Amino acid sequence: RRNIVGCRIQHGWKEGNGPVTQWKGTVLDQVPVNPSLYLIKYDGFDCVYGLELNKDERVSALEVLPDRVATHLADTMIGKAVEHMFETDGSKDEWRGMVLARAPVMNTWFYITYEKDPVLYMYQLLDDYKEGDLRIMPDSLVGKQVEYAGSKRTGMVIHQVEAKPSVYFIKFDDDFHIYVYDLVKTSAENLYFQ
Ligand SMILES: CC1(C)C(N)=Nc2cc(OCCCN3Cc4ccc(OCCc5cn(CC(=O)N6CCC(CCN7CCCC7)CC6)nn5)cc4C3)c(OCC3CC3)cc21
Repeated sequence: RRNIVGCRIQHGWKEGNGPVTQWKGTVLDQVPVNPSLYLIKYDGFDCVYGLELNKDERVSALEVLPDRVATHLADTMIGKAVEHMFETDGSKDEWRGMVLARAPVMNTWFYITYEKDPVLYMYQLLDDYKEGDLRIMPDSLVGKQVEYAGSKRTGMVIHQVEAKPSVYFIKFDDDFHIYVYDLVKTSAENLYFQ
């Protein structure tokens, strides 16, 4: 029943005439308002990336990898402000952020973003919670073109956060991160829509 979404993939990646690097990951989603755009979680890397696979010249040798193995309660986390600790070099540190949603295909994972890096991250937050590294704090425009200017940077609104309807995901044409914005906050004050 799977085509590309839900599959593990491998491909090469090449910027300029630089070296080709090999990447392995899991395709999380094909974006409804832009079916060319796939969201990808690369093994060992924590951000969610968007690539327009069918036209990005930097992608080479795309292949589907076989699954090596066959394929609730923590829903209460969704929408919660959190403090997420991590090991630095010894010292431990923390970023504060917001749990956005459960991740699409990798069941036990969660979308999360942070004030110090307001792009889309993905973590096994229930594990982190059990290890004492996640403190829980006490408690449309999709498909529209967006620009901000800070040269004229253009993109598209690809998702609205169900748990927090003023929060949206934006894919800018010039980058492969997924940007998260709360449209009522200062971080969004230079975004304009069409
Ligand atoms: C142990 C584990 C898992 C757990 N169980 N829980 C956690 C929790 C962690 O923290 C939670 C808070 C959020 N954290 C903190 C934090 C602090 C510093 C950070 O620094 C990043 C600086 C950096 C990184 N790059 C690389 C880069 O940009 N690339 C370009 C794009 C490339 C892919 C796309 N391409 C490929 C081809 C197609 C396009 C990849 C390379 N460049 N600069 C980042 C963070 C995130 C946690 O954090 C990580 C550890 C270091 C602190 C770990 C865990």
